[PDB]
Amino acid sequence: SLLAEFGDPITRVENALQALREGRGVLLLDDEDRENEGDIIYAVESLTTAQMALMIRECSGIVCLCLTEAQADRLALPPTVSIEAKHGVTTGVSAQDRVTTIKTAANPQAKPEDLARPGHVFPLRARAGGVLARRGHTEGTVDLMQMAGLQPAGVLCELTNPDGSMAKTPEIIEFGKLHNMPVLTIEDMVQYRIQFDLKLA
Amino acid sequence: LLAEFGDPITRVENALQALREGRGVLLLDDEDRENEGDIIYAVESLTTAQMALMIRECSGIVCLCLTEAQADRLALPPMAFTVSIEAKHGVTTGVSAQDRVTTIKTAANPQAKPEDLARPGHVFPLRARAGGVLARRGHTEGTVDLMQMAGLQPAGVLCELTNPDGSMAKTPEIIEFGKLHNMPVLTIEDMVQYRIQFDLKL
Repeated sequence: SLLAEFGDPITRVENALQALREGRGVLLLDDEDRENEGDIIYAVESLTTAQMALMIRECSGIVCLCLTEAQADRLALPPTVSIEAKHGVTTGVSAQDRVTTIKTAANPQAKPEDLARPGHVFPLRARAGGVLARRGHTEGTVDLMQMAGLQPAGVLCELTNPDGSMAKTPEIIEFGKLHNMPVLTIEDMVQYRIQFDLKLA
Repeated sequence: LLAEFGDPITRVENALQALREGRGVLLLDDEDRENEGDIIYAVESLTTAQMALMIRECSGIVCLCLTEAQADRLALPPMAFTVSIEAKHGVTTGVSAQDRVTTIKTAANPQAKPEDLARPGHVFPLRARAGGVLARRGHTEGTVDLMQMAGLQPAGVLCELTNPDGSMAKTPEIIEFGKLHNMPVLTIEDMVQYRIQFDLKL
């Protein structure tokens, strides 16, 4: 298979988790199909301006903040939503300001009044159960953070070739090599969680 | 260094002519050095390559600026939440430069119907106030006004220019970008003064 050289599914997940623990990004696909498009995922815990700058210049720019249901509830988000930190920003759209918004929104101590709407960051609620309930990249992002033992919030954005076409699996693989970002799939994550999160007795 | 693009009337005329030629322009509020600027393209001549440049160089949150009439034709919410749209047909995942252009052309089509568009999506439509920059000095109004003043389909796309390091391009960097890309730079104040002088009944 197209990703087989990079480890079996569980190894790909393990490698992705270790990259996140080290503060590095990963690349997420639905599965190994050649025509899949993919996302850069960063942990919010270790998110830097330079990472956000990379994400914006390499991706769609429509940067999504993936949150638990509990964290979105803490923000009084509705059950397109967009947000901006009330404080600590200027015009909201710079890489630094988006990181500020993201850190503010993902803070477990956050209150709704910490944010203004609308803004340049797009929050998304992960389903309870994660990829075992819904195979979305929103669930994938939050599950990865939880599986890595990190703050359960991550940012995602769609990798875009410079000519404006979306990066497909082959291009995502090459981007992963260039930027040393492990590539994994939602299918890999499901296989991992079925193996390690389920009761066996 | 804004005067390197001419006097304020020349700045408007050069911007209109660039748009007539299918080229982009850069828009600021006024001459203040701390202003942040946007790339503007006419929808009438919008290409995949121009949208690709926007996504590469700008915030990526590409806005489609429409007349009230066109936004009503699409049954967009009247002027808390963000409105976003996607072409119903002729796209795949919606987010590629080509797909966004398809969405934009679909939405700005003078014969459009509401069901031509799905919601949500990856293009962000904005209603320009009636009267344009003479009613509201927003970049949304600036965009639609420029198209109308240039005699074009009254729809344009807008996106905030970034610097390579993720910071936003302010006036000095906007000027340099304009030089490099042969894109006229102008301000909303230029446009207001121009329309006062030329767009009023005597």
